[PDB]
Amino acid sequence: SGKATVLAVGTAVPPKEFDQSTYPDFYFNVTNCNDKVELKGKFQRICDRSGIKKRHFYLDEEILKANPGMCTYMGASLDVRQNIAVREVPKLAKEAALKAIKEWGQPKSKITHLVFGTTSGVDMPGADFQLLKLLGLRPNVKRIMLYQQGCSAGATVTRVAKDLAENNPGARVLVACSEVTAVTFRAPSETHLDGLVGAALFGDGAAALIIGSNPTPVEKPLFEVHWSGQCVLPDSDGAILGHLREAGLVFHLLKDVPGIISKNIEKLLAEPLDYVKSVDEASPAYTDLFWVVHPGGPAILDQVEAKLKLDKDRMQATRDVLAQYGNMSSASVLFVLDQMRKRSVELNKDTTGDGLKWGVMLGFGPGLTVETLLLKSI
Amino acid sequence: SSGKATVLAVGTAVPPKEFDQSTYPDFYFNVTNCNDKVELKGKFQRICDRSGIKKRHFYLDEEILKANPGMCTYMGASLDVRQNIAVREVPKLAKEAALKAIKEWGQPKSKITHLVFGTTSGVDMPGADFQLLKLLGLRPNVKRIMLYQQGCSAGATVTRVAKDLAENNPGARVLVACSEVTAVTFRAPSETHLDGLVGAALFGDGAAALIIGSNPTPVEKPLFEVHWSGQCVLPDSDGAILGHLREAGLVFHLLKDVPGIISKNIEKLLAEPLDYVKSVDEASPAYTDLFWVVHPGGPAILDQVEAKLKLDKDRMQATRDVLAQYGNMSSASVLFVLDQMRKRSVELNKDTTGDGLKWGVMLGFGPGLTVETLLLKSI
Repeated sequence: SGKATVLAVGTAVPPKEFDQSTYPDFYFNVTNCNDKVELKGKFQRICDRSGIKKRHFYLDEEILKANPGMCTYMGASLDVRQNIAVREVPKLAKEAALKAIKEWGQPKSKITHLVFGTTSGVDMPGADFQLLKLLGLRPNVKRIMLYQQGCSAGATVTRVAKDLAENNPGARVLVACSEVTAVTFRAPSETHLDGLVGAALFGDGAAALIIGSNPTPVEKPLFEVHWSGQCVLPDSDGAILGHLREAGLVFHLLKDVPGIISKNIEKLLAEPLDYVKSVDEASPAYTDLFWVVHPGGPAILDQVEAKLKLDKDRMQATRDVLAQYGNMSSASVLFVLDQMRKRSVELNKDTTGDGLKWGVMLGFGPGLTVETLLLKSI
Repeated sequence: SSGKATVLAVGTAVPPKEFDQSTYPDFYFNVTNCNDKVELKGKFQRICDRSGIKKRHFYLDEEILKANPGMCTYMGASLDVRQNIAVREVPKLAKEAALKAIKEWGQPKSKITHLVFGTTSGVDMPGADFQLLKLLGLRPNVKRIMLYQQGCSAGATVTRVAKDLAENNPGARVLVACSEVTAVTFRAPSETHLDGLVGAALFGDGAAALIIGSNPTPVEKPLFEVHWSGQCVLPDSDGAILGHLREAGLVFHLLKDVPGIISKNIEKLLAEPLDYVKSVDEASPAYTDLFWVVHPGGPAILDQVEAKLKLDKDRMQATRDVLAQYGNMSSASVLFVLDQMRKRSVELNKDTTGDGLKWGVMLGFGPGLTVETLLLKSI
């Protein structure tokens, strides 16, 4: 009752598709690293088992050529990366938001709050202001701009929107996450093998939501947000580091992220499952929940599926997003929320959440931090 | 008049090294090897002389700067060393302010449920919010909101954010911290960048922290209640303050009269919170019947709002006290003013924490031009 409710979802990607099978050829070509046959072979193997069929990128041969800094491994390049990201992140978000807003069907003057998440560049005024402007929202929309957040921020913006919507009568929150790999793209290097991983998995994309409490008769609820939590996992210090430098944004992976999440995932779920027990007086198996999971990559999905003994269909909405768009950082989990709803229509499900009642939304980022939200289907 | 997010503690911290504003231009034009720029230095001395600042505190000094010549140039590449400094020092300064807040609060730190961190000084992953969680040893399941690259309005933003966290979650106690270090903005003066001289005159280092929660217990000590909160972009202000993060650091551009724009629109901003006060109290205070917790952007903003609203000269005094002793510490500043409001209430034997008055306005200003407005109630 009065719970923050997802009322619309919209998504956007750059038009240009990069087929994953051939991406090594393109990548090692533009970075003039063709002479590194053993490294290229390693990269092709990573791409081949990534579970990704294609990614969408704003970045193309023309732009990368016009800006050779970005085609180096660690040369100066932040300024052109910023020029690109500061401009394109809000633009891609407007596209997603206009689709959310259409779905919602209400006038945009009714939007009272905006939460913007990204890991791709920073500016003042922020991407949140640029989007307010691009959409012609009211000037007194209350904004929260979440910069440099990482892959957990799709979940983070839903958590933030939940308290805005629930504590403010009438509030209608526009949530937008938008990412463009302009700030992380770099030449592959034998001295940065963990860097191959991001190069294989990260793609561009934006996703938006409308969230509000007390949906009106003309609004259409998709999911309810019942419980929200965040935590730093044990023995995970330094797992993912991301340093914004003159060379742009560099990642360092120093621990087994899939394994750590796997190791702790039952613990993470304990309280949201207590809450369900409080309301439904029952205790579902993990496989009796639907899953809206950040597609960090195939290994996290496989190992959580194995650990929690999930029917193979449960990760399917997540893997669908991974297959078609790769890892778009914070926007990704909201793409999965959309896909979850889309398949409920196509596969004639009894609810928006794979025909089940309760669902788990999960995002993962530097910390190692996990965001957990308990959803209810409609 | 029950359940409103309440300030339960305030703590502040600044780097120990003090720089007298009178002689700041000597130091500044010297470490940047710009002594030949004598007319420029004259302009800067004048700007510093009318700034209303007696001293600032800085982490940066001659030794650090000389060890990092990139930072003493006008637009030379230096983001890497600036980040090295900011990513380290921003959460450390925040920790000191936060310990003071937690001390005043009086409760175990395990009862902290949320952390909101604001800064304009560097970015890292994990963020300064994570760093501060670790430095304080809070529970790993404290709920964090990390606000990077925000600018001068973020002291008020984190208070708007904390209000909803506290009010929608029963027994929530929110640690709020803003922390700023000028390592990312410091650079050589230049006749090509005259608006850079404003920032060089005004900006200082500092951090501040609150504890905020709804429904204070009898062992907690309320300072201020947050009754209303708004944020708005001002009309005809497009491009007034730009801030770009580049390879040479954070660069600021001032393309419009920020004090004029704020003054031109201030009464309109206040209409809605004053309607709230009319609804609750059935009468309309004059602006000078409120207490004022204002971001000390610089002397001109304070002077012009004071005049526009016909404020008694004493209303802006807590704000001016912070400008005098610390300068413009970006996001943190308005929370120093909140502290100073309470402090002068004790020492001047006021009837309430808010200069003896019931209702108060909190104002933060930043790029957009954005204004954060909060209505406070004193205790």
